[PDB]
Amino acid sequence: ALHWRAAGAATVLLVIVLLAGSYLAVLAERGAPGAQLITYPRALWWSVETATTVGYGDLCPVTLWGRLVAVVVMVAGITSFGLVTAALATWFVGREQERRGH
Amino acid sequence: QVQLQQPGAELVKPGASVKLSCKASGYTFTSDWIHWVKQRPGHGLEWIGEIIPSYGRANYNEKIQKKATLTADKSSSTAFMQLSSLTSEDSAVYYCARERGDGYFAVWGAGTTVTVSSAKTTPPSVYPLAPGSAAQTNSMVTLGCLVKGYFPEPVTVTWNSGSLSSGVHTFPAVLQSDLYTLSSSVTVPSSSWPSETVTCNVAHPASSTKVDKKIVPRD
Amino acid sequence: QVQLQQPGAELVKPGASVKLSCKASGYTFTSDWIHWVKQRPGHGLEWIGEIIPSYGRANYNEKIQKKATLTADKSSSTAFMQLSSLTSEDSAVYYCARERGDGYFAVWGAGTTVTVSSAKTTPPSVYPLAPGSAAQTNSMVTLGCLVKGYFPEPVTVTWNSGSLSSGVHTFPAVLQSDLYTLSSSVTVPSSSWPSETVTCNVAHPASSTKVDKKIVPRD
Amino acid sequence: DILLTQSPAILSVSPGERVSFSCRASQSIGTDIHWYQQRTNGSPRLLIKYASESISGIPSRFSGSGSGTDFTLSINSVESEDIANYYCQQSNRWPFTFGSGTKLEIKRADAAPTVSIFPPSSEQLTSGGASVVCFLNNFYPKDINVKWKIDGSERQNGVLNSWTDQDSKDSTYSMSSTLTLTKDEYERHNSYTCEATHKTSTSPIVKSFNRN
Ligand SMILES: *SCC1=CC(C)(C)N(O)C1(C)C
Ligand SMILES: [K+]
Ligand SMILES: [K+]
Ligand SMILES: [K+]
Ligand SMILES: [K+]
Ligand SMILES: [K+]
Repeated sequence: ALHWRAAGAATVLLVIVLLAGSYLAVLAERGAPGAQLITYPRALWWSVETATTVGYGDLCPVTLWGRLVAVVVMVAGITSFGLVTAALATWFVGREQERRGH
Repeated sequence: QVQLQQPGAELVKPGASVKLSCKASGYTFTSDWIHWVKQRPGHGLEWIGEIIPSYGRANYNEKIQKKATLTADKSSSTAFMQLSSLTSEDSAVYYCARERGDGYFAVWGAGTTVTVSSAKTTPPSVYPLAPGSAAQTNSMVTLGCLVKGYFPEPVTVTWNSGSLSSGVHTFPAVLQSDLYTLSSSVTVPSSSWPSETVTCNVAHPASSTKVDKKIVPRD
Repeated sequence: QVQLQQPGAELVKPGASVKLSCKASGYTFTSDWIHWVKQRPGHGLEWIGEIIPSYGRANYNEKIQKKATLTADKSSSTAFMQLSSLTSEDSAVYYCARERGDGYFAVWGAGTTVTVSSAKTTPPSVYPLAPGSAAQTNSMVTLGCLVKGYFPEPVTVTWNSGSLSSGVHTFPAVLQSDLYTLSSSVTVPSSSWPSETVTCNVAHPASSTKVDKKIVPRD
Repeated sequence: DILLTQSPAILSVSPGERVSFSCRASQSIGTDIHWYQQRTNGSPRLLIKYASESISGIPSRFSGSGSGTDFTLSINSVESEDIANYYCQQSNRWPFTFGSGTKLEIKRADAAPTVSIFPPSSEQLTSGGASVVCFLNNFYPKDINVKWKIDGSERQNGVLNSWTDQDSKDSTYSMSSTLTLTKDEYERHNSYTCEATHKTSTSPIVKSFNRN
């Protein structure tokens, strides 16, 4: 079923984006005075922070490219999670039809 | 095994430029950064910059004059630092270190001693130092060897090729007219000399010249 | 009821190790943490570490040398602190306290006095102190009892088993050749003595020896 | 850019005692501080990372603690092998920065110097030179005076000295004194003596030799 493949595909893709985002953030932030997003372990925690849109404020980019990377993370995360919500709807809508005969 | 390999010394004329290398071995990740740290005699560590090999980007210390240019060779696992138009200020020991992107320098290189002088390279002359025929002895005996007339620094004095560590003192060199001088001393039990040989190995990188000299009693 | 129970004293020889206990009663939640606090004579409170019994994890103070190892017995509701290789530095009163995971020590134990000496345990000799036949009196009379020749500390002096609280002074012990000495004093209305009995109870945990001694007028 | 303050710059402690190195940051940096050890002539070596994490291959003796702006590096029971320079490094904010450093120093019992006098080598004379070397080894305190005498008279020319930093093998000091003359100058003289005055003896320790 498409909605399930998509969900899954969306999860593997998000994990890729997170990892690539941790890498790209450090590359972008290092070199900028006062920057804090400069070691991979925390950067990875930051990407998870961003994609889930929780945004604590303990870490965030300050360079143009860092922020640009941050926007791809947010958007991939929002889109990905929004797709799970959508696939859960197709499951419910499908099951609610069965329960009515159709 | 030695993770970072660096040349012992480099001689540079004021105005000229030199290119230092740092050969890496051991585990290598795409998340690795090579760092360069400058240390002047008697002083502390000064961060120069970093290079991310797997990508090739470099950042530099913004407070100090930028005399460096970092590059890296992915294939031979070698990081390079290009110093240009060097002056007496730039003479110092330059270390390279590897950080796994978690902020701390896991391993450092032995460091390359750079010297910016107009002088000329000169290998050291090594002379023996055996007690005098009138010198009595206890349970210990003190022998040593003299290294003089060399430039630029440094020199690495070893005894029996490292096999003899304890009892060794290598006094700090002294400068006198474009030539350094220093002495190393060793102490072994008197009963063991000269039945058991004792030799001093002197290496002087700036001239790629390492030499030995056994220490025997006087005639 | 006494929420945390701890042994009165422990004697330990330099180098040896002791294991202190803390028995808990009352309400017990999975969110409970047992703490251990060290206090040297005349000084303040020093946090040692914490243990979460329902799970078994322990954290320790990072600034002080780690001589402790915390464990807990879920069944008998007992927390244990393992001190090893103790030296004179480690002699002090160790309290255990219970925190309900909201940050403050709700209840503390009476504390265990630990002594790291090479000496030997010695129960105290208790002698009476009745006024002299030539000592006049007012409306009050002062009696007391002498506790001497004991080691290690401490000793708990009570009067009539606590029933007589007011009027009591128990002077701080004094050390003289691997043996402590101290006196407690009590004051009752003269008219009430010796018609109404007055006895001093002396307990010395390190020897598990508690003894009484009534105070009667001299012949 | 974060400034790491290390004070005092020097620390003197006695054998077996506990020592503590201080490192303060100009702003809060969590536990993003690392410690490095550097002996005379060696390169820096990581001791503790993230303020309190152990590194493998480092005496259990070394520990660290702190968070925010105040950090400590402690050595429980010091010993001669620990004589060196100690640096803190922060990775909280770019660029990484180092502390100015703190030198460790051991205070051991007094030790008189082991003096040795050496005549110039044949290989050296064979080339017009002559250097009479004298060693003042393993003494303590570090304060010491060396005097040269040629045929009874004090010499001051061509005399270059050198002092080592406190030795990491036994916490002592050593000094080298060198009298350099031409063979010619060396030829017209008989006895060379080296005198060392040191706190351990009201009388100077002497060592000489005759050119023949
Ligand atoms: S969003 C994280 C952050 C940004 C900045 C304003 C530079 N900060 O001081 C913190 C670390 C809070
Ligand atoms: K949100
Ligand atoms: K939010
Ligand atoms: K938020
Ligand atoms: K926030
Ligand atoms: K939402």
